[PDB]
Amino acid sequence: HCERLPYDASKWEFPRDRLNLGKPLGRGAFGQVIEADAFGIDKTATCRTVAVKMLKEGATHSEHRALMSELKILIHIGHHLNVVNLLGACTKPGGPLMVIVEFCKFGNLSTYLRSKRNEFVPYYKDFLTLEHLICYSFQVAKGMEFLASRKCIHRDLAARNILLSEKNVVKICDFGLARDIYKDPDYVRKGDARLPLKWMAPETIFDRVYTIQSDVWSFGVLLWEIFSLGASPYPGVKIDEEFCRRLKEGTRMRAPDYTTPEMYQTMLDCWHGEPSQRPTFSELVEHLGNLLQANAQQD
Ligand SMILES: COC(=O)Nc1nc2cc(Oc3ccc(NC(=O)Nc4cc(C(F)(F)F)ccc4F)cc3)ccc2[nH]1
Repeated sequence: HCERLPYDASKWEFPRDRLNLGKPLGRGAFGQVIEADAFGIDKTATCRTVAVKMLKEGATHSEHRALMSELKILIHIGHHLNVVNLLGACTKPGGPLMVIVEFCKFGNLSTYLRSKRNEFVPYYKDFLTLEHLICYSFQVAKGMEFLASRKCIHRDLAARNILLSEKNVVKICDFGLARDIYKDPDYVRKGDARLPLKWMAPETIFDRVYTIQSDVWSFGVLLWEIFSLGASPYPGVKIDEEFCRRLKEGTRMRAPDYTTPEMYQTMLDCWHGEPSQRPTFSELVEHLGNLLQANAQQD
């Protein structure tokens, strides 16, 4: 829902005097995220690194409302291992509105996988393997199955919106910063931005239609990103009216360099032209769970 939903301060409110703000993690035109140290945020006697979303200086009513809405949305969604974890909030008088979520130390999965291209083998202590890639895929499907059950649609499911925490746990998020149409051109490097059109289901381009089944299409692109180790989709292709036409017609990406046949089949399944014929997230959880277990079995 929205900023007007009730807010259970007993459950969520965290003292500002137990938050020590550190360095920025991300900044856009409408909000910023800062790394922070929070003491006792999960009831134990520990100092935990967290990420704090808050407003920038000079924020309007509209911006405040937007951040309050996000907070209520996150409370509504609830907790899942593979979704951005809301830990607390600072909303009462005497300081800025702050939304506190778990920090995922390895950052976004696209950049991470790119950094591991020379540290990948199919089947080496710090290497990635097929086991890793299929596990990340499975985890995202689990998170999306959960989001679907909360009646949420992601709308921009991509590897850049997946964060990697310790112990190879990935979490789905939606930064909502718009960093790459905000970033100073002096400091923009190749790789910083991505083109969201490349993740959109045909019906999302042509009918502006967002559904859970359009997220399944996007998940197929995310799979392609995983098994290309963080490459950009549709390499070399110009994303114009022509590309869109070809897409509605049946043209698809070729297999990425690190895929197994079964994973490329799944991509193709996710890219069905008919939304109702794409797998559901529940179906993807079962199938990828099977692929994961088969991957690690004995002879
Ligand atoms: C190098 O290491 C790193 O930099 N590590 C790291 N950097 C960061 C940055 C960070 O900022 C964020 C992320 C997301 C967010 N909110 C957000 O997800 N909201 C959201 C999610 C969803 C849905 F569907 F995805 F679940 C639906 C609607 C919705 F509003 C707020 C702040 C959080 C954690 C983190 N860890």
